[PDB]
Amino acid sequence: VTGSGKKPWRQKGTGRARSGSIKSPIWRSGGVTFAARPQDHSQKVNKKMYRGALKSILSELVRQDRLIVVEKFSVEAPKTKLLAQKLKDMALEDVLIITGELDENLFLAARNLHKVDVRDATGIDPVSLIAFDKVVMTADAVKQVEEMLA
Amino acid sequence: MKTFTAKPETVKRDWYVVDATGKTLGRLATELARRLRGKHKAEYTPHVDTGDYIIVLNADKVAVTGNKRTDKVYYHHTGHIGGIKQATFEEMIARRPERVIEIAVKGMLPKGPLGRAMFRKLKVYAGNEHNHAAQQPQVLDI
Amino acid sequence: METIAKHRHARSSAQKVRLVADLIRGKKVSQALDILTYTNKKAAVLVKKVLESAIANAEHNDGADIDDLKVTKIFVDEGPSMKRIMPRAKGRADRILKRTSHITVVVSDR
Amino acid sequence: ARVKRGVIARARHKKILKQAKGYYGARSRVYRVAFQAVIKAGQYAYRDRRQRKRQFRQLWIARINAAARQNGISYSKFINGLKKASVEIDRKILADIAVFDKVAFTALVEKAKAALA
Amino acid sequence: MYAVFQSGGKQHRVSEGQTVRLEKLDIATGETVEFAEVLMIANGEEVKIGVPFVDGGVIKAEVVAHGRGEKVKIVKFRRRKHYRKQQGHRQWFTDVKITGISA
Amino acid sequence: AVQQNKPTRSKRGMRRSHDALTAVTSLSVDKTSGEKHLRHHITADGYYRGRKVIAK
RNA sequence: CCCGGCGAGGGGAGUGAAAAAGAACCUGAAACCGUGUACGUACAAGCAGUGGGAGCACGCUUAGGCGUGUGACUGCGUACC
RNA sequence: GUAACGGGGCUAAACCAUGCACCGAAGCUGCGGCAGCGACGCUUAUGCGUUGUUGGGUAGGGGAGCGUUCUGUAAGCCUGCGAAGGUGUGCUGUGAGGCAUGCUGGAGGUAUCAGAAGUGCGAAUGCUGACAUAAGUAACGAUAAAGCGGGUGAAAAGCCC
Ligand SMILES: [Mg+2]
Ligand SMILES: [Mg+2]
Ligand SMILES: [Mg+2]
Ligand SMILES: [Mg+2]
Ligand SMILES: [Mg+2]
Ligand SMILES: [Mg+2]
Ligand SMILES: [Mg+2]
Ligand SMILES: [Mg+2]
Ligand SMILES: [Mg+2]
Ligand SMILES: [Mg+2]
Ligand SMILES: [Mg+2]
Ligand SMILES: [Mg+2]
Ligand SMILES: [Mg+2]
Ligand SMILES: [Mg+2]
Ligand SMILES: [Mg+2]
Ligand SMILES: [Mg+2]
Ligand SMILES: [Mg+2]
Ligand SMILES: [Mg+2]
Repeated sequence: VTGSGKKPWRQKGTGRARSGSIKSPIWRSGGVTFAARPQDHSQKVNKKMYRGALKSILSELVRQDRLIVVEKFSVEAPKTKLLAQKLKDMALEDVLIITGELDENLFLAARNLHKVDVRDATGIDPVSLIAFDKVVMTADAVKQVEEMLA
Repeated sequence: MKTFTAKPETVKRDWYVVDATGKTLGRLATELARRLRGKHKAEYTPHVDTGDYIIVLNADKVAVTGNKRTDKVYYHHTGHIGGIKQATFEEMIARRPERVIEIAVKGMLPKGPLGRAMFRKLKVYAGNEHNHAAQQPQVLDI
Repeated sequence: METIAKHRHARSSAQKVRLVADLIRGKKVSQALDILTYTNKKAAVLVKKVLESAIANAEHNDGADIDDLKVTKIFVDEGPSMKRIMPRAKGRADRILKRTSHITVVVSDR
Repeated sequence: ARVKRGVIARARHKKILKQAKGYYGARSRVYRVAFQAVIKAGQYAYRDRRQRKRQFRQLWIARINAAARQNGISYSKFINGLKKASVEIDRKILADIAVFDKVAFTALVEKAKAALA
Repeated sequence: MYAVFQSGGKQHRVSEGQTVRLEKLDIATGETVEFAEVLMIANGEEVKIGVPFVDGGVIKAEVVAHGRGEKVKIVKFRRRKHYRKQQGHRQWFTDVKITGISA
Repeated sequence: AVQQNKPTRSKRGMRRSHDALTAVTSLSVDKTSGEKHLRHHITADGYYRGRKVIAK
């Protein structure tokens, strides 16, 4: 804290109380007993526990039939409106739609669609698997998530 | 349904007359005091003065036991200089006898404000008659 | 009709103004004004001026008729202190508070 | 996450000052004083809950005696009597009949006096 | 015209029409308990349990709402000993009306 | 010498039990001019017992 | 517009959704100071409460010998770290 | 200052001996209740009529929880038909607390399950600020000294003549 080593007032004599640094954490302006530093909150996670976790959550998606696999989910051009259509058509609003190799238009669509999000198979993460009402997933991609999880 | 309380405004009281004459002061005081305090009825309420007004009589003739008459302590202090006066029992029967019985039952009633009131009910007298005919005092003993 | 007048930030303690104020409370506005004129405290003038302003307020802004008025209500609360220092012996500096009041007078005919 | 502190604090002090109403001067105005004031009030009432039960019994006994003694028997014997009285059990509190039914009481003394003969 | 009876662990002087608070009492809210061991009854001329309990005196009452008394605070505080605990306790009670007093 | 405990707001009160001013009561009106005035005193316009004294 | 020292401050008027926003201006706690009302208090002695408890005052329900405030009198009782 | 029975007072209300009542504690019993640790009988994602029993406690060990900020859940939910906060009240919890609602306020607040902590204050002659006390007391700074007339002024001992 910006200040000086000088001791505010003597030890003994002024009827005051010790004092020694105008920066005492107990003093007003200036202090902070265990000041933070920037820190890294990353945690490890074993590999076999990450893969183990995913498996555990797919299985549950499936058990709640939130997992709805299709052959080929895709759209004809980068137009959210288009996608929004298909979704309305399929009875969808909150969705994952994890596709095999990811097209670009379907990523470009969906972007502004907020309750929806598309991923390529190898992308797929734990929480977003859980975060949505249903997750779609194509045959194209299951074969992939298969290999992946082994 | 809580236990009863005498109530200062409804409480009865009653007057009596006691001849101190030959009675052994202190076995007398003891009674005056208890009756003085209502301890004989619906006392049953120690915050309320339920005692009877008792008028004492012929205090000077009160009786004592042992050598007390000539030898009984009787000290007090004027709260001055080094002011500790003392008087012998006979000395006190001699000047204002009333006092012996008073100072007596006082020491037997309780403490402070209440007990202090209880004592006003007691009207002593050195002589043999008293001027509270209107109160129609009924005689009693111990 | 109530109608009132007050002096806020009056340069007197409060304790002192109250001393005068209690002379007046609940008096016939008339008898009030007299008790004030012949009271030698500087608060007296401070409070006479309020009473007056207040009576005036009554007659001009409301029913008026100062003949019936009473100081039905008078109380003075304490205003902020101005804060000072008193150079004193041996380098010691002393506090000292210049104190102020808010006088309130309420006059009516009931 | 630096924490405000204060509302949860004003909650507490108020909680205590509130339990301290009617207490004198700072006892009822100033937290630091108010607190120690509540705590003892607390400790007194835990003591006095126990006490109360003593106090009344002694009230009762006192007045049982007044009454017994008025019918020409000491409290001590009167109780003994009731105790021998072909069993015959009956709270000291309850013997408030003493005040509110002087004839039911003399009854009791008689029953008692008898079982003592 | 009253009588006395053991029912809390405590006893109670009571007359018909009169409500009393007893300790708790399973007896459902509206039914009728019957105290069949009364230790005294009285009019102008009365009946003490020569033994405990007057020959054939009974007492009848209808329970009439169950409840829990007003909370009370338990404070324990040992000065200078870094010690204290506070505690809350309430206390079930059942209330009966008293129709009986069958002499 | 200085106090050992702070005096209660009540003792202040009691100490001040005598601080009250006394209102006058004792003034009168000049038989000849409007003029209220303290007994035995000149009225402002300069009267005393009727008879305008002190011309100022 | 009015009181006032062509003051300080104030009362109206008016603006404004609001001046329970008027410039010391969002909210506006606490210590601390007042005015008003119920109750108590001028024979009473101590950590100031707590247990019991009259009376007064206010709410009760058509009484029911209850709620709230106050608290004469009385048992017990030497703050906290 | 009685002051070497606690006091009054006592010739027993003292001592000794025998006896029978009684009072007397937060001990023991009674009625109701909660919990920790065991284990019957009814019967297991078991709690129970339950049932035996235990439940003072500094240092210290162990267990179970309240509440605060911030992330997600939340583009949900509550909210100008009134959020946060402030102040009452009511009911509830063993407690830390919770919930409701009158008043004030006038724009924000978030269940739940989880996640992270600048998470809880009465004391450190603690830090800052605000406000009491003493007290309307001390004092108003060289004991060279003032008096009156006129003036201005809302007011003049203190300015002006
Ligand atoms: Mg800093
Ligand atoms: Mg790796
Ligand atoms: Mg005593
Ligand atoms: Mg210097
Ligand atoms: Mg404001
Ligand atoms: Mg008196
Ligand atoms: Mg005193
Ligand atoms: Mg016994
Ligand atoms: Mg006991
Ligand atoms: Mg324990
Ligand atoms: Mg134990
Ligand atoms: Mg917040
Ligand atoms: Mg603090
Ligand atoms: Mg501490
Ligand atoms: Mg002076
Ligand atoms: Mg002084
Ligand atoms: Mg002086
Ligand atoms: Mg002086």
